[PDB]
Amino acid sequence: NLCPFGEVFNATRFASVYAWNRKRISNCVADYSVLYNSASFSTFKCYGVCPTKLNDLCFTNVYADSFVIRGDEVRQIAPGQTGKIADYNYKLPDDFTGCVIAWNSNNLDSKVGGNYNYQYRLFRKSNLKPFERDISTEIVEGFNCYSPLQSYGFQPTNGVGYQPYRVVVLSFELLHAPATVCGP
Amino acid sequence: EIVLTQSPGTLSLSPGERATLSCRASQTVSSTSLAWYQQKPGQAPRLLIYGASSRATGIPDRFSGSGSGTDFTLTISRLEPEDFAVYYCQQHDTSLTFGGGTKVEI
Amino acid sequence: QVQLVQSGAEVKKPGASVKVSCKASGYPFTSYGISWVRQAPGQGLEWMGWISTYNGNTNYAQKFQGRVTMTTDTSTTTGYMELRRLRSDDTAVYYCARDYTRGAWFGESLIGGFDNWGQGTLVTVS
Ligand SMILES: *[C@@H]1O[C@H](CO)[C@@H](O)[C@H](O)[C@H]1NC(C)=O
Repeated sequence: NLCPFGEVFNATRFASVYAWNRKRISNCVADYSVLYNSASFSTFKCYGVCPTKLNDLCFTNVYADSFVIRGDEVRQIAPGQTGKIADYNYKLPDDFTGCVIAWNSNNLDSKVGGNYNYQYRLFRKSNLKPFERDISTEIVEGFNCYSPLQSYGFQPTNGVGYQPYRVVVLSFELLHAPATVCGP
Repeated sequence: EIVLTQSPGTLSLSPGERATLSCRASQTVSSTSLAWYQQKPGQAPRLLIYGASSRATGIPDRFSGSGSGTDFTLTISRLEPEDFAVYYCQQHDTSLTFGGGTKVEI
Repeated sequence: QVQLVQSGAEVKKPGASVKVSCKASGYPFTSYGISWVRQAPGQGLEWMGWISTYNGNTNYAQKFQGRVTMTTDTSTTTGYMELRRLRSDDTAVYYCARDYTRGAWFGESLIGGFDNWGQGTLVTVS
């Protein structure tokens, strides 16, 4: 039984950042070389773990989070980082043990005139905790009253920093329990 | 479900000539859900292009395609004796359906 | 390499059922779903349904609802489809193919198509 990595990476539709998706991988063999040696990714940085040693490690759970953000927002998907995405949409903790993988999706997630299906959270009273999700819609708009979510300007003719990127984050969990996922 | 119509019905072309096959959807279809197939007489259908721009393993580089919105195209840069077959467009954005199919013959 | 193998031609009476097998090898069985498509004489490709080899979940075309049952046997890496209440309009060649349009575990939509098609099984109703 092989882990359904392709089912996550080769998906037709990704979730917006404020409402990021999560799936749990367990009870399977995890071949990570299919991701590490892939030329389709622009980003593949691991924290707390070496990307070439993954096939020799066993975990109790592997969690795959996915969302779409701008190119210039990719740097905020990391430990110790701050910003509108890091603080109000998707927060990672200081002692993360996982890998962040991202690639350009300009030819999938944009259209002439701009694709505004994806939106990001702009206003919040406070910052998010690690792996917290907030999809509330609380502000009538008016003077000093604003909608919490702001649409993205994903146009196909935008510069690289403003193009859409698909991001998948693989978090590695080790409990006081027998591992369920091992490499070859 | 989304209706797929292909045109022209039948193509009459010599070997060595270029061919273009069109498929028009009644509804918008994402490129991620659009594919093309080829069927030779007496044989099962074969996947040629998946995602509307990526070709299946074993498919010659003379086969390509692209599209957006409701208009997608399959292009054969040069017709070989082995390229004369019935081609189909398929979508799985809503349920899963196939178009009527288009025949290319000498 | 990957190959799907089906049974030979069958002849059934009206009202009878037909069970068509599809033996699949050359790949991890539980990693890919199985699709079924039929082609009547002079016609195009008509989708019947889809089954996952991981959790047994199915997805059928409305046209065939109530008449088609799908199952899998992991130990022999073989899929099966049964078409019940055969009519004169059900004469066709029934094909199996290896699916990558729907996820086997979660049922998500994927970028891909049907490949490694079998030779097809001809079923005649008379
Ligand atoms: C995604 O699909 C491509 C073929 O289109 C395949 O080469 C690649 O390995 C798949 N990705 C994963 C993680 O399986």
